[PDB]
Amino acid sequence: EEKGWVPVTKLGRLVKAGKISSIEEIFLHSLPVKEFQIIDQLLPNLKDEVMNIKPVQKQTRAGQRTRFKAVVVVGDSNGHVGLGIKTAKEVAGAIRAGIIIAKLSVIPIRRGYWGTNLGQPHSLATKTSGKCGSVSVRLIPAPRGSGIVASPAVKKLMQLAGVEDVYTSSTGSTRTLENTLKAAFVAIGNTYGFLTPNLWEVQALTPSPMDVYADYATAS
Amino acid sequence: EKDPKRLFEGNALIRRLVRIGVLSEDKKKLDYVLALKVEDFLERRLQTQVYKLGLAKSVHHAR
Amino acid sequence: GKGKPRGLNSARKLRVHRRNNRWAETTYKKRLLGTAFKSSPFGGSSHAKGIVLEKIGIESKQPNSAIRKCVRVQLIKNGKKVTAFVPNDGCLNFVDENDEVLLAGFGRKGKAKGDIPGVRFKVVKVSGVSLLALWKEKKEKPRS
Amino acid sequence: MRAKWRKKRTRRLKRKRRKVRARSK
Amino acid sequence: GKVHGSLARAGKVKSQTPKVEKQEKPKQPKGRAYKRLLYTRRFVNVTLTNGKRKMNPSPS
Amino acid sequence: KRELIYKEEGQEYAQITKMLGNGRVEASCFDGNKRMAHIRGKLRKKVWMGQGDIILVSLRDFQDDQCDVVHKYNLDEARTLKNQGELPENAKINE
RNA sequence: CUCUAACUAUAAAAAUCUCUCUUCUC
RNA sequence: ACCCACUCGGCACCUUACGAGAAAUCAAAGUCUUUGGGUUCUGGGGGGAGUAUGGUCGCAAGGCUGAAACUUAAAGGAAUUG
RNA sequence: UUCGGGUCUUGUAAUUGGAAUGAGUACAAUGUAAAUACCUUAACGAGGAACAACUGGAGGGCAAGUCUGGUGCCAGCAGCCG
Ligand SMILES: [Mg+2]
Ligand SMILES: [Mg+2]
Ligand SMILES: [Mg+2]
Ligand SMILES: [Mg+2]
Ligand SMILES: [Mg+2]
Ligand SMILES: [Mg+2]
Ligand SMILES: [Mg+2]
Ligand SMILES: [Mg+2]
Ligand SMILES: [Mg+2]
Ligand SMILES: [Mg+2]
Ligand SMILES: [Mg+2]
Repeated sequence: EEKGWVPVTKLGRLVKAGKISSIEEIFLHSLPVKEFQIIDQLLPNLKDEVMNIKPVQKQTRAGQRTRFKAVVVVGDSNGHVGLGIKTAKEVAGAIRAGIIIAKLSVIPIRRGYWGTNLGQPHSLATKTSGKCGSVSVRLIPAPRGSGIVASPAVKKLMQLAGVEDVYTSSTGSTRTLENTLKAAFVAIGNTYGFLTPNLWEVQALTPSPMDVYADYATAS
Repeated sequence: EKDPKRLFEGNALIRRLVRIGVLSEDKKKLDYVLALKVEDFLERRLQTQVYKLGLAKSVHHAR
Repeated sequence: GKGKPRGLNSARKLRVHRRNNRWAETTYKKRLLGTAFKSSPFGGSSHAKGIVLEKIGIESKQPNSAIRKCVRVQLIKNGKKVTAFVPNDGCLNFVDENDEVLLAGFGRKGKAKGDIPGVRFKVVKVSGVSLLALWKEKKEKPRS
Repeated sequence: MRAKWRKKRTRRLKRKRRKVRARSK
Repeated sequence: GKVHGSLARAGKVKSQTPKVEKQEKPKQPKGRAYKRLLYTRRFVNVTLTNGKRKMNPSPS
Repeated sequence: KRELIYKEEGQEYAQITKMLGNGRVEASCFDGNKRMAHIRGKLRKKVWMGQGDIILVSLRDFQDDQCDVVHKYNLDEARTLKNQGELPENAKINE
């Protein structure tokens, strides 16, 4: 675990300099991420749960050659989710690369209220859907304490989200796991991508961090 | 809110739950009574309350 | 779009649309045609007793290879003749042709199961006593 | 099989049975 | 040779199995005691934390 | 050279009358019968058969008419058998 | 920032095909 | 009669997804889980079979209407690699 | 330095003892039209506490064995794949 990490991708340089307080200043400005050490540094306690190691095959002139596709979901149960599907000949290498991919694609979500807002919102803020292949997933907010009503895979996704309660409904052939997980992840990520009526005010568009701190990037 | 059926049946529910004491005396709001985490109702079993009062010494004994 | 009748005063056409579309799924059609009684030697019955004629051994299907010990039987409640499988390995010797046998369903709602073709019926009780009891030697056939 | 010829066989059977019925009456 | 006996014996392997007799079998506790004992076995007398629970492990 | 298989009071030697499809065969059995036999597994596509051969066939003790092939003789063992007299010799088969 | 041209020409015959299909987490 | 520019209507075409689907692809096969413009008609796994019979029209071939008993764990779509 | 304290905690012997009571008995009464049955309750009434928990399953769906012995596409199992 040699934390050398020469910083490519100027943002990461800033992350090394400690000039980014949180990934908020990333997500607020839609800053792309390429190095997983950044998401390692900002969110300190990612937990991963590999969902499936699907064997995948191809036909050459001499027999069948096989890889494995790992579908691993990452999160911290505090409003940060990510999904990584990645394939490799070795299972361990596949799962490590999937961890990297999922860590890169971390997505923040909008935990809302079923009604009569109280401390620490429990459910989502809006019914939200997603689609992958024919897997069409739907998430409807839940009264507090109703728990996560979902399929095993979606249930693990929601627990990694930190949402303690949400109703789900999926149509299509959810027998496949990669499509179901991707669609549910897209749906949970669309929560912010939906104008919630408690947000009339148009903000003054605070300067981007890598703009105000472009000096410290690209160490000559 | 303030619906007389709501105000009466929900208040009776709170009264029963605080008479049994599964719900705390601060969370009497008809909203906290929606999440109980089934362990709480187990905690008010006779054997559990005996052991917390003593007399039990490895609950199965009390059982 | 969605080319089904949709006016506020279109109850009849849509209801009869359903009334005609329901004739496609098999369970509903079987239920109302009454074919569970004319066909299906079990007259809507979960169980029925019959008298054995002989002990035929039915050949398995293609990928499997075995010769499963079944038994023919003529039922009493309607008189029709049918085969029935004998589970629980040590029980063909328990058949004793010309003895009453209580047949039940065979796990596939009147359809042949797995690798045993031409038969859809289990065997649970023979000579009053249970095949499961006979196979594990908890009770014996009185041998009337 | 090619459904054209299966239908042709079926119609041949129809013709034979209709001729039999006509001879019966 | 190819077959020791005549095929289709209708319950063959039953007759040729070697019979064995139940040993003394100390009475396992049943009911509440069974649940207590199993819980003690699994989670407070924890045996393998090396990843898999792998309980009832094959002796090897 | 394998030793020929004898009959053990429950199987008998038969002459293939004709060849039937789907693993069936008609066997003139040397007991005064024209029985019907099946291709026992472990032999289906591992040992081929045909019209005009000699096969050991095991009879089903509960169902008489049907029986199953067990072992066939390769133009040497069956002639030996007819030499001892395990089989009636009135059935003459020579190419 | 002015542009609308070049071309070739073969069909002989050829049907059929047995087992045995199964194993990825650290 | 052409050239230009504009417009109305039809057979169509090209680029593209920002929408759609399973995908081939579609500028409609979009405006669909953010499910609702009006409407008729079709289908519920595949064989049996568009077959049996009953009608019904026809000189005739046959057309329309149209199942079951039973059997089966697949048939099928699209693209991918050999 | 051979050790070896067992320095920190777990179980393994499945041996040994101090307490408790029900299921069955059963004086009596209560219960009941009469009654048993229930609630009490005298005296009994547990060591292997023989006062003995069966029913299904252990490749996948699906918690749980790639331990042992036997059969060797036979016996069979298998709701589907096998
Ligand atoms: Mg056979
Ligand atoms: Mg159909
Ligand atoms: Mg057809
Ligand atoms: Mg007609
Ligand atoms: Mg195709
Ligand atoms: Mg007992
Ligand atoms: Mg058992
Ligand atoms: Mg077993
Ligand atoms: Mg398991
Ligand atoms: Mg073994
Ligand atoms: Mg079993």
